[PDB]
Amino acid sequence: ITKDMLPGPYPKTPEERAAAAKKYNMRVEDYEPYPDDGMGYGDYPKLPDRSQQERDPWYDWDHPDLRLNWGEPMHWDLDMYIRNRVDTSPTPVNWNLMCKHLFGFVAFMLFMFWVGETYPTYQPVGPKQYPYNNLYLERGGDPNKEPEPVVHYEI
Amino acid sequence: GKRLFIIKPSGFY
Amino acid sequence: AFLPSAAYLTHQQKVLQLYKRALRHLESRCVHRDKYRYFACLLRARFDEHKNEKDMVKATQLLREAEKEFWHGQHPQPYIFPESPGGTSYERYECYKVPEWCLDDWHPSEKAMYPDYFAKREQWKKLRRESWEREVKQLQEETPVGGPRTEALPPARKQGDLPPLWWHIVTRPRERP
Amino acid sequence: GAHLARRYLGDASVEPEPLRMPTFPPDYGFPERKEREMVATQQEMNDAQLVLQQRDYCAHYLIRFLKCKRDSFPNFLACKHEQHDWDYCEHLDYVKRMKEFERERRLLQRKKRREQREADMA
Amino acid sequence: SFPKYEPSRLASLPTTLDPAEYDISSETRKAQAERLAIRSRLKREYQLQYNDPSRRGVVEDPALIRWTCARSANVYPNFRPNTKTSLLGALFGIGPLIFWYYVFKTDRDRKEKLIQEGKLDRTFNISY
Amino acid sequence: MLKYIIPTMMLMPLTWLSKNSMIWINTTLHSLLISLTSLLLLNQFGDNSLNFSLTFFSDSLSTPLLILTMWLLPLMLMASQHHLSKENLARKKLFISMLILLQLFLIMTFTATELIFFYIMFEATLVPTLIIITRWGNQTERLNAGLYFLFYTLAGSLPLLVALIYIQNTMGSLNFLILQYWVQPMPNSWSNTFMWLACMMAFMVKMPLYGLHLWLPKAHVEAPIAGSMVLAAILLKLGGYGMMRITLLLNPITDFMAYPFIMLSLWGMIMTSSICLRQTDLKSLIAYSSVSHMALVIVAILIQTPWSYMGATALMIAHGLTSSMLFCLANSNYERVHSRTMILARGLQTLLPLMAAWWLLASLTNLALPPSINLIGELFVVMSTFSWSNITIILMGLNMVITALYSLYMLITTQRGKHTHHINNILPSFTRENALMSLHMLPLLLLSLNPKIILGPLY
Amino acid sequence: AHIEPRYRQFPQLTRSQVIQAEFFSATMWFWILWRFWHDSDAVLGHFPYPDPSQWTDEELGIPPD
Amino acid sequence: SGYTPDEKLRLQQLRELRRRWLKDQELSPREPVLPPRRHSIFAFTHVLIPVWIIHYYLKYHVTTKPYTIVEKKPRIFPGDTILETGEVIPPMKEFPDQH
Amino acid sequence: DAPPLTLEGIKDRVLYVLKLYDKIDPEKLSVNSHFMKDLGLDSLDQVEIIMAMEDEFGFEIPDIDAEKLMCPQEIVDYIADKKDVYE
Amino acid sequence: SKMELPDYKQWKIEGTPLETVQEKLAARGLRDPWGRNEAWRYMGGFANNVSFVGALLKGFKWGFAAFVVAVGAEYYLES
Ligand SMILES: CCCCCCCCCCCCCCCCCC(=O)OC[C@H](COP(=O)([O-])OC[C@H](O)COP(=O)([O-])OC[C@H](COC(=O)CCCCCCCCCCCCCCCCC)OC(=O)CCCCCCCCCCCCCCCCC)OC(=O)CCCCCCCCCCCCCCCCC
Ligand SMILES: CCCCCCCCCCCCCCCCCC(=O)OC[C@H](COP(=O)([O-])OCC[N+](C)(C)C)OC(=O)CCCCCCCCCCCCCCCCC
Ligand SMILES: CCCCCCCCCCCCCCCCCC(=O)OC[C@H](COP(=O)(O)OCCN)OC(=O)CCCCCCCCCCCCCCCCC
Ligand SMILES: *C(=O)CCCCCCCCCCCCC
Repeated sequence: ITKDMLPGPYPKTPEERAAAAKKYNMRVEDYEPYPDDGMGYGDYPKLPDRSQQERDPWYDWDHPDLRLNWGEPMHWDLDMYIRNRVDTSPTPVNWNLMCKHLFGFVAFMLFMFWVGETYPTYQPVGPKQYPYNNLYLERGGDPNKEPEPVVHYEI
Repeated sequence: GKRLFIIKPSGFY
Repeated sequence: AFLPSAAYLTHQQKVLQLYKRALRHLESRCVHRDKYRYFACLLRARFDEHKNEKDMVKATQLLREAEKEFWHGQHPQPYIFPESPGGTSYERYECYKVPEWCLDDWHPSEKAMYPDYFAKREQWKKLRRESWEREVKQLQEETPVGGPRTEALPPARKQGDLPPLWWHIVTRPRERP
Repeated sequence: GAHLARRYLGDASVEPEPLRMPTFPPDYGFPERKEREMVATQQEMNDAQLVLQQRDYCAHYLIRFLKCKRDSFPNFLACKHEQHDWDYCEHLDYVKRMKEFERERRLLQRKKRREQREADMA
Repeated sequence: SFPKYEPSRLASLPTTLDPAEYDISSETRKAQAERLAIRSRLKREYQLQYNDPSRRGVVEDPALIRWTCARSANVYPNFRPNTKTSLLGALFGIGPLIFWYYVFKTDRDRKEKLIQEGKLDRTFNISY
Repeated sequence: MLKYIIPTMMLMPLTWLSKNSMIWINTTLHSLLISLTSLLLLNQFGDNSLNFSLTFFSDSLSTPLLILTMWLLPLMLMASQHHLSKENLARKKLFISMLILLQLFLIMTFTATELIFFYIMFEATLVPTLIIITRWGNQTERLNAGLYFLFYTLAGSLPLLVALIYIQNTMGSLNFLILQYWVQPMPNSWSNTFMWLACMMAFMVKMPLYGLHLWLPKAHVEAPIAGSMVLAAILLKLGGYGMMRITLLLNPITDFMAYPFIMLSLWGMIMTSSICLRQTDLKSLIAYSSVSHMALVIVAILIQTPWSYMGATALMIAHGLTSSMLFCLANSNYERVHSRTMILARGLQTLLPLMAAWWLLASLTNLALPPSINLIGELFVVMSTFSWSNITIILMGLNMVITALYSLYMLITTQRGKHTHHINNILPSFTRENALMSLHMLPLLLLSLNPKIILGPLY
Repeated sequence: AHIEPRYRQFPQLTRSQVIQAEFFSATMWFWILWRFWHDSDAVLGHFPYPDPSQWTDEELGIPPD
Repeated sequence: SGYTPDEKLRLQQLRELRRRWLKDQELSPREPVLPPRRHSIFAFTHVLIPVWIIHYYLKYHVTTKPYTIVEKKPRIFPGDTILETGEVIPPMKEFPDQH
Repeated sequence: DAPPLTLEGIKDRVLYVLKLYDKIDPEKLSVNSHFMKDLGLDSLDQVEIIMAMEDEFGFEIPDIDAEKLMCPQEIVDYIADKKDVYE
Repeated sequence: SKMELPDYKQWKIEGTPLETVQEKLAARGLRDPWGRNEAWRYMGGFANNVSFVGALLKGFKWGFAAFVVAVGAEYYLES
């Protein structure tokens, strides 16, 4: 490895763009860098932001675990778009429809738990009755004090 | 029979 | 699209890949074999109707809206074979696929445990290191200027010469080590 | 479970609120109403280490049942009679709680008919 | 007819539904042939070193070294302090610090006011 | 403390008069004997610190750092003898002399009874570390990394010199034992605000504080392995030691001067763990993990409760052992693939199973698996910061989630998956490498049995 | 002898696995019917649920005014 | 269409070499050449020695220290006789029988 | 579990599946019978033959390989190459 | 060694639901070529599998017989 195989500053002339596209081993027409807003990408290519899950699993890759080839320009977020991580693959349902159905289901279930909390079910009985003034000494009541007499009657 | 050799890394060390 | 040999997919290949994906997702939808067999013959009829279509624009349009048909009517969890990618047993045994060069780093007391295997391995290593320079000069004389156009490898042409770049295809590990 | 429909889809002015009931005095409607006698002594169910949810007015059958269950080991199918006695007396306590519910509901009916008769008269 | 698939950032558009896949025009054929040629030449350059009996080491990838040098060592020489970078450095740099500062200051002023009034129940608190 | 200073100086004629094939074995043997002898410092008492002379003493804070320091030298000699095998004999003896001399400075840095002696030894520890990084570092960036390492520390510490000489002129002494009884309250003024900054910012750089940590993922990466071991295991803990001494004098002004630095460290333990989630360099991942772990020690010293000091000294010892072992595991792969890129060598459990067991245990101690002293220090800091404010549990728990994530991501990336095909120089694990891993891990696990000797002066 | 695999047809069974499967299905139904005979109340009911509407006012204390 | 003749020839040659490799992966009848190297011992060495060790430990080092092994006191019913005292618990009051 | 495949057994099972296909008469069929040239089948028929091979042996043949297997000997050789038979 | 495969002529789809499938296909002029491949699934030992109430009531006959025997035994044991 040497100097003119390392990334450089943002390309401005078309021959600097062609030299960078040769450097990253890809076509000049397919080479797009990140836009020069000063964020610090240099001449590094903006690859189309796909996970490695979308790569062809039947192709004989140079790195079969990564679905990546030798000499291929890696994505900037290759550590992020591994198959152990963020997947961008096409989903059988639309993304917005998934988000609407999941948010509506969670919100409806929380609203109905709140309604059922506001309107609780119970049984047609009185409170459970206990001897010895609703169990005063058993519930940790001090014996120096004397509670009010809680008397329960037969029915 | 027909036992196959099992390539495994060096377990001696 | 993405192939090692070709640079693209033909229209006929796209239609066949659509037909196979449609039968597999239909089999996922139509679990029982007689019912799948019925609807698979119906799908074969739907592909045989526009089969003898010589207008490439009309065939391309029918292929495109047939892909929209397939996308609207795909099974969300289709049947995947277990060793197929996505399947429940895919790349399971890759932790047991130790490469061949790890046998070179064994201690001699465990190479003495298998004398005939390593004695038969040394002639493979010898055969490879005599085949190597001939297969390199085979590749450099057949590949055109500017590098190879496709990823296809040429076979061996003489007798006694091995095919070029054969070692990591032949000495790859098994599927059940 | 129709009383839930009578409290929610109807009015709560005639249906009892379960957290605060009895709202009526226990002598209002009872001449010389007898008390609930406690059979199990406080020290007896202290020494028996009963759960404070289980120290209700019928703890004595529970003490007899746990004594049989301890004494008939390992014959774990030997003391069904003590268990059914305790379950029967718990059933009777549950019927008493239902009587408290129905008493409060009918006295709310009495108060409703009273105020409607008063609004018709005066 | 059918509901159109709407692609998202985390759910891309399929190859089977992409309108640019079905192009038969000669510029797309030459682009795909040139991409196959680049991938094939890099493939050959890899697997000549990979299948070498004399090689015992690492077939070094200049794309990997180029990626890591872009990710770490070349970021600051390609930095320009401008509007976007300064507002993202102030928002993401001292924003959360000020936020958690006023949160923990409010919470601790409230706790100290309740403690010095004897209002915070601190009966069994002797480990601190 | 002279019975440890004199054999460490006698390691210099022991390394310069040794036979040319014996200079590793002799220094390893006699530094192991010094490390055996280090355990006499456990003569600690519940009331009094072990006070040797007018110059040296050792409480229960300096004692575990001393035993870890005297234990680290043979392990640095074991780690650094393979990549310095082809070195000149004189330059090899110079490397061993720099290691021995750094230990010599550290063992009388932690025992300094008087604070300007602590400052002289504390800033004396720059020079062998600087020589090790800028001389036996591997890549081009070692010179720039030595510049950052030198000029953050001296920029922080030269106000500390003026602060300590001011305390010497005001109190009359910088003896820490006298200042335990002549400490006066430090009230609110701007003079005392900059007094607090001058006493604290040097140690904030040495921990490192978030925002001042930029010397560290270049000095810890561009050093050799012995430099990385000593920098991760002892030289970050010089800062926490100096904080726990010097915050005796800074009360009650610390009770509101601590807020910006508590915010910086509570947010830096989130941000540096997030940085660890996206590192391509394995050695830099371990560097930012060290920043993430020392942020909690900074918070624990600044809230200055007893549980916080106990957890901070336990976490300092635990992190010294764990981070030294993580750097040694990273070196064990770097000596095979010759690259610090973490994604390059994959699937290494298929090739090196016992070395992958060492990776597993160091990643479990990194994520603070109970009952390790990692979890003991982590847990006591979380208890004390919860008693400080109840809302800090959000940041502590989110840090623990990200810590488990990058620890097991490191493990899965280097050890699991399909192995890299084009790499075929993966040798089996040498006995030196596995012995180095075990001499890190086995004391770290045995300290879970009797953890009271690493819980500081106020256990 | 072990089992030899067959092709496109019903596999070879052992007598032991068939009699064990039949014995444990018979044990399941014997236990279900036996416990339903002896208990019969954990499914259908232990005690008769009383009707509060059929309760008189004298036992509940409802004075008529 | 299928393969080219070059692809079939290459697959044939690679197939022959692969099958030779896999046939060479078989063992010899002499391999692996190895270097030259009580019925109820489980219930002794894994129970009867640990019950001895743990009972010695618990009896003379754990129960010798206070509140290490603390036990919930035994449950006392009406009708029981205390072993430590000889005291007989008086029974319950006679039930107002219900059925 | 999983008894090993032989080339004899794979060839017998492949010809067994193709003899149970109504567009191929069994008396013409051999291992070199090209499906389009000799047996006169469609490419849809070849896709269905590959899917029957997948349903027979329990693994997926990818389409870059499925478009090229145009005689039963090629199919048996591919299943040998992906199952590593005659070890 | 040699696993001998059965006859391919014996798997004819007459008497199977494949016959009903081919009838409902031949109603519109379609014909199924893979029915004999699927024909082994519905013939021989795998033909006439039980229902779900036949699946739950496995061992009901011997279990109910044992229940009759045990109830008779306890009725003869109390006396
Ligand atoms: C003072 C006297 C002390 C005596 C007791 C000692 C107490 C423990 C000390 C340390 C024990 C661990 C060290 C050995 C493991 C590391 C090396 C290794 O991989 O060996 C595998 C190897 C066998 O494997 P192999 O198949 O041949 O090869 C490896 C494989 O290739 C691939 O390997 P693998 O992945 O298949 O196998 C690795 C496996 C992988 O499994 C795991 O990683 C799972 C472990 C985590 C989950 C389970 C544990 C959770 C925590 C609960 C336990 C602690 C508390 C329990 C108490 C009750 C609750 C309070 O890990 C283990 O099997 C380890 C078992 C012991 C686990 C201890 C905790 C380690 C987890 C990380 C820290 C957790 C907190 C600290 C706990 C400290 C406790 C003292 O072991 C050996 O050959 C043993 C060598 C000698 C070991 C000596 C250890 C003590 C040395 C101390 C010397 C000085 C004092 C004198 C006493 C000497 C006593 C013998
Ligand atoms: C890591 C890099 C940054 C390091 C930052 C270090 C801390 C930042 C603040 C340091 C202030 C200077 C040392 C103060 C020592 C205090 C001693 C004392 O007695 O104080 C009370 C004395 C009080 O005066 P006095 O002691 O004469 O009077 C007696 C006390 N009274 C007033 C009550 C009667 O304070 C001072 O005299 C001035 C203190 C502030 C000095 C400000 C100048 C320095 C500005 C900041 C520079 C920071 C580094 C910049 C360069 C970085 C690298 C490029
Ligand atoms: C009483 C209260 C009850 C409250 C209940 C609800 C509370 C929690 C709400 C949800 C928050 C957690 C869930 C979101 C994160 C989920 C991350 C995850 O699971 O990642 C898995 C993902 C791969 O998953 P999958 O797609 O299934 O893979 C199939 C094969 N490719 O793997 C990857 O992509 C790899 C990801 C690695 C990096 C992870 C980065 C995200 C970390 C999130 C931290 C969240 C911290 C929360 C702190 C809370 C404090 C109060
Ligand atoms: C009133 O109905 C009291 C019972 C509890 C609330 C209603 C519960 C309804 C669901 C259970 C019965 C379902 C009958 C099919």
